[PDB]
Amino acid sequence: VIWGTDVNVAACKENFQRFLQRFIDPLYMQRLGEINVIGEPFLNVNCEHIKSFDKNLYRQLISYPQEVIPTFDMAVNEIFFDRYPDSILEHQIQVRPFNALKTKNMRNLNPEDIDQLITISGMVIRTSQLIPEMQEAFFQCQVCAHTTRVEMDRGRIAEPSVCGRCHTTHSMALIHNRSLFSDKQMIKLQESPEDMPAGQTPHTVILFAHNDLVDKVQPGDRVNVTGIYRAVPIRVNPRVSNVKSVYKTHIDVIHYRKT
Amino acid sequence: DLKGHSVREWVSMAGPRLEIHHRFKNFLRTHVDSHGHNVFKERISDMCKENRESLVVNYEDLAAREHVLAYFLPEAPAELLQIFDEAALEVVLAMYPHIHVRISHLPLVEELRSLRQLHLNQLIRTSGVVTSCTGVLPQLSMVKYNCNKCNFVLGPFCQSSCPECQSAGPFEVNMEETIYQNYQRIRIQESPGKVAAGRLPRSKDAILLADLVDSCKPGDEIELTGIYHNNYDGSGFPVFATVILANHVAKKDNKVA
Amino acid sequence: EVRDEVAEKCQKLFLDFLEEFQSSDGEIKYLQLAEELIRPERNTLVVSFVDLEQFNQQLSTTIQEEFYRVYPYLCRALKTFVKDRKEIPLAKDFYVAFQDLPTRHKIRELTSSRIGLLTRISGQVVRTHPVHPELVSGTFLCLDCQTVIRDVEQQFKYTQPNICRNPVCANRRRFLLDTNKSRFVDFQKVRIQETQAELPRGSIPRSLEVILRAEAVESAQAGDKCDFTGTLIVVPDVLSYRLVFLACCVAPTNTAESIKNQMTVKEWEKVFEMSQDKNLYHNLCTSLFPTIHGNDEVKRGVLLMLFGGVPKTTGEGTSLRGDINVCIVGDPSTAKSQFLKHVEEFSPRAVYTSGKASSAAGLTAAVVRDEESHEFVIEAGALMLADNGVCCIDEFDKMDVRDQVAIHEAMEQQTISITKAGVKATLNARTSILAAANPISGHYDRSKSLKQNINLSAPIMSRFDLFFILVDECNEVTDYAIARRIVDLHSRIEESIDRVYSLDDIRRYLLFARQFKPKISKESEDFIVEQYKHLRQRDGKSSWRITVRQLESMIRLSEAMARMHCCDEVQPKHVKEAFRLLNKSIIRVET
Ligand SMILES: Nc1ncnc2c1ncn2[C@@H]1O[C@H](COP(=O)(O)OP(=O)(O)OP(=O)(O)O)[C@@H](O)[C@H]1O
Ligand SMILES: [Mg+2]
Ligand SMILES: [Zn+2]
Ligand SMILES: [Zn+2]
Ligand SMILES: [Zn+2]
Repeated sequence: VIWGTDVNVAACKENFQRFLQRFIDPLYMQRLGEINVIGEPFLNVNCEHIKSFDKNLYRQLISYPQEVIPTFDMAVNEIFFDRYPDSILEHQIQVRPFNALKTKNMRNLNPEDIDQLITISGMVIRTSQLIPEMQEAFFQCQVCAHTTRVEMDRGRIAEPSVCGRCHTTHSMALIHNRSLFSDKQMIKLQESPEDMPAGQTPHTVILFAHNDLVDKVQPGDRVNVTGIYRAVPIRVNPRVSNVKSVYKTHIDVIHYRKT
Repeated sequence: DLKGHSVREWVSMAGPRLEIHHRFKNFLRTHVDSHGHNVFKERISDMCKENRESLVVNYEDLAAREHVLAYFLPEAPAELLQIFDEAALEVVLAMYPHIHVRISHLPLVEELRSLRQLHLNQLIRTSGVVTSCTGVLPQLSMVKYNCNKCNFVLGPFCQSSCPECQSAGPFEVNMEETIYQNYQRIRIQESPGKVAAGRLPRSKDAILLADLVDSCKPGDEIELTGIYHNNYDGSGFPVFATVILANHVAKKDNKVA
Repeated sequence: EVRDEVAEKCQKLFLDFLEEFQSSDGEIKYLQLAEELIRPERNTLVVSFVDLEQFNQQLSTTIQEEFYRVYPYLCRALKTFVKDRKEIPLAKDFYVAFQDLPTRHKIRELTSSRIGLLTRISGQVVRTHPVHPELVSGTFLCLDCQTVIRDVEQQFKYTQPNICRNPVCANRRRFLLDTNKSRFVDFQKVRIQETQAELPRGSIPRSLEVILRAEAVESAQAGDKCDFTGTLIVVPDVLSYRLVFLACCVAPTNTAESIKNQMTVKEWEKVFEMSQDKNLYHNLCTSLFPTIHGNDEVKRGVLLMLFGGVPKTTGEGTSLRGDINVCIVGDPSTAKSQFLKHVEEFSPRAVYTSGKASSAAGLTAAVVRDEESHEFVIEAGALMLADNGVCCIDEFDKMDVRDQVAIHEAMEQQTISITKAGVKATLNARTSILAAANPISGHYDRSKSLKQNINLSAPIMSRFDLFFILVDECNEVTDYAIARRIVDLHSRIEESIDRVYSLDDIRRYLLFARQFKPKISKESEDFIVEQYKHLRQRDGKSSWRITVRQLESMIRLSEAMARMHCCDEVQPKHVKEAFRLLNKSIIRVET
């Protein structure tokens, strides 16, 4: 297993692929055919189906959503390469599980759920325009025009500070359009009000739809969102690498359930 | 001499520059004209009668006699104009211990619609109708602030939280520039009857300085010669507005002639 | 000193496309386009994307993929192509304007993946900023070493030189700008939004800012619908970024023969039947208005408004109205809003709104400071959005004085010239207007003149072609029948409607009928003259008198009723019915 997890790549894949084929209300194969017809490369799944089929896999899913989901896609794509083995798709199928652990007491959420999937009912309040976030930054020396690229430099970008051809001083400046970007939509959502017992201070959270699943919820819509709880440091200053001991937290959405 | 690679570059060369300056300095006395009156010497006396520091030069005279200087003049507006201004100042101080030169009789007259980016940063003449004017504004000054605790300079700030590090310090002026150290702004449009059918009349702005302070009134038709060129404006970084630096202004008497 | 061989290869093949590819005749069309481009105020060269795909499919696909990367090379190849061909002025900017791209995307489809690559899109303009010169090739010089840092291209922000051109000096912070030497180009910011057709119901459109340059600067105007070819691009803003679509070419958003050929056989047969169908007049009104009882003259007038007469431009350049303006004054309830809603629901280009609308646009174009930039922007109102369309305005009695005068200017002129704060512009708006109002004191006093019944100014009364009065009759039979219609609608949740012609078939017929331009037969001319003699002889007493404006509405109505049957000439049948509608519309003072 990968370190720190009870997760085997092959065994979990076969268990998931078994769940896709073998199931009782087999619908996953039917919507796969619908996906093969339509071409929509996503497979939204009620996680409680996996719980009923395999509580351990469901438990394994909740513990390691980020680790386990790529295996789930791998299992589904091979199934798509089995049934309708030849086809055309701009990208292969994906999976967006949901409705797993109704920890709808958003005002009661602990750091124990960090990096574990959770589903919550609430009303989106505010949104924003899609943020094109760099993933590979094209660069080129000012002096001799020596082009180059830096690819996924851990969020920040590493300034070359020296050319590659002439090897002059800091001359490799980023090229915006030539660089590679991905869409990222920020959303702020409030706790569902009727679910709050006291409601003395309604709880609010942030969301991030990355590269896809963007603008699918307009403001004010009461939906059940399922995604990966996340916490990240905050630099005390952008200039300095020091960070706070506290950790601002957000959700990277995996699935939206309109309601 | 002439026949370089670019006229702006060629006049920028010191050799041809001082050659042209001496040739125009020669022209500031030798141009006695067919009348044989030392026309420049008359104007120097006339200007020094009241110290008006503004000479009227016919482009025909430069084209006829100097030719090369006049031909480079639209291609080298600022450079040759300062060559004329410095030459005239020397003659004024010699004869009558700054002097500005205004070029007139430009062969080609244009319309506001007619002018385009091809004529950008060039002297050109046109006839329009003044739509509005203002006062002689004191000064336009652009300020750029070196950041407090980072290697950054903030952009120009027109006058009349560093984006790199967000330093809250007061910052230090890395560089400052002043332009139009005393100036009146006006607007001119296409004259009535010259409108291109249902098109709205075009409009342009003319900036005038002590060379042409308050030379007109709003609502008048005038023939103006000036440098159709780009410049900043009072507004992240300040916008670049294309204007006509008024070099020579002529009225249109009676509005119909 | 680094060359992109893909760009060199693309430039060469594109230059080959300019100087070898040719029309069906076998002549280099682009030489002729370049020959026309030598004129002043002519720098953008049109290019057909399908043509260069035929010349080299790889070249078109590579250009499509790397459009922003290769585009400067295209301009450079255009410069080489055009400079030697003729006595072009030595250095004026030149641009390549693309077209013939099938990949027309919705605004929802734009992504980071689409940055740089070319694409076509279509939307509706919202607000247009003033034109502004923008530096493209910055020319700088360090203050210390005084070496000219030449041609530092700025990525749409105040990007100073990174370091001195002199390797010895590293001042790094005091690069003074050369005003004249720096290259410039005029850019205009414009906001566009999703068209209503693409827009899902109740969904907020994806607003998009775009940049317009060269001839594209003034190509489109505020509030109009247009198609744009170009590419999306990030722009840094206060490592933040935001997207803007730079459109190289701007085109409008989409003849009887071409329509009928493009029209499918079944659609052609139905429309052909519909044109042949006599009594389509009443049948269409019944189908268009299922949940309506009586008041068919209103249904008649609206249908004529939907068709509208042929516009005419005189030899003096004076435009003459093709569409019309119709108003309704009715007691409380009485389906006026229902009339407008059905019209808006059926018709694309039909926009609903209210005179109580407190928008800063005021239903029309407005000049307003940018919320962020603080510059004034010509923000289009819903009337401008309905250009060559219809506006279903509610609360027309309760309009504002500012809207009232501006609207009066618009219908009088068919255009609006807006000028304030130095900014000035004019916009065409040939839009049918459906005014909905209620009588003063709620109920219509038929014993009092229409001027007493409504607050609208006389010029508003004059410029409106028709006025329909709705009154709450005590007649129980109408009251019973309306209740029967309503309750059947509610009880028979669907199927209560009786659409003898489907709304798409109705719309298709109107589109094809709109392709026609019916003319006035000399028979109809004297017939129209004879009708107005009766109207003039009638001389009201009418709530309003009879000027030439009544005749102008009559001829426009007759053209519409000629358009109803798709006949290329007007007949007396159209005229007499038009006289019947207007003459019946004249409500005499019942004192
Ligand atoms: N003559 C009529 N025939 C059929 N239905 C009618 C008629 N008059 C009114 N109705 C019904 O009246 C209902 C309510 O009227 P509605 O709300 O449309 O009025 P309105 O024209 O907006 O009124 P107002 O603007 O004066 O307040 C509508 O659903 C319509 O069905
Ligand atoms: Mg109503
Ligand atoms: Zn280099
Ligand atoms: Zn700083
Ligand atoms: Zn230096």
